[PDB]
Amino acid sequence: SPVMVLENIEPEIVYAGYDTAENLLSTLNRLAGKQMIQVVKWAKVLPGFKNLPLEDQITLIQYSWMCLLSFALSWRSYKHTNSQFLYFAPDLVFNEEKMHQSAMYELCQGMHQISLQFVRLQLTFEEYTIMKVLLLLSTIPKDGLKSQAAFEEMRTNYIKELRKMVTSWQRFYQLTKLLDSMHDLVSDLLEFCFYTFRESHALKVEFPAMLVEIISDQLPKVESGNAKPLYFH
Ligand SMILES: CC(=O)[C@H]1CC[C@H]2[C@@H]3CCC4=CC(=O)CC[C@]4(C)[C@H]3CC[C@]12C
Repeated sequence: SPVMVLENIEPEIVYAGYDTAENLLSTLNRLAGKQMIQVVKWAKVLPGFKNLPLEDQITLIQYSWMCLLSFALSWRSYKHTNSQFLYFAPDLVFNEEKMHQSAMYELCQGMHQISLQFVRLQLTFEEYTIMKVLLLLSTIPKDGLKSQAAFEEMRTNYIKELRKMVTSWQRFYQLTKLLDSMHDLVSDLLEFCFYTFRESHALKVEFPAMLVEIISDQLPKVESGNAKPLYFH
């Protein structure tokens, strides 16, 4: 039973341990590193995904960590603030002022825009959950994965699970359209993230060992079009 397993393994609260732009960004990076810990424990108990060679699991996670965390940022903003603010952590909610101080003001707007989508679609917890798994399987290597045959079977099943959900019948295509749009939002998130990373030493913006670990060997798997985003439309 996919749905029941998905809600149970869903990670829980996590403090960021909370003011210039550099300190604000350093904080979110540390919070990111702490959230990626919950993402790793969550994925390892994920149906299907946990049976693919460990190499595919790690790769998929590195291609999609930004998706998963920002998408969650939305669920959280949706649930705790009716999408009115950015709920990164309990001790750190963002409003236009904050979004401004992080030197991240447009990027914030885009995420807040996803949240707004949630309240408008009246997104469901059951939908959210399956959708977060699909985001995990939203980007693959340009020429395919090791166990590609297995990958597609699993991905098709979760797509089927989302279908079982919505069955008005159009809501399906609405949620999968929303999923494709996430790609656009995350591609901008990463470009800015890749830049701050490259200048971290000069900008005084702290990045956790984990994020450094991921972003580092992610760039090579992306550059020269070595990555392939999967869309529904
Ligand atoms: C400083 C920086 O480049 C920013 C740009 C987009 C930002 C990320 C946006 C998505 C996100 C949501 C969270 O709830 C935790 C922190 C993260 C993972 C953010 C950490 C800081 C990033 C990587």
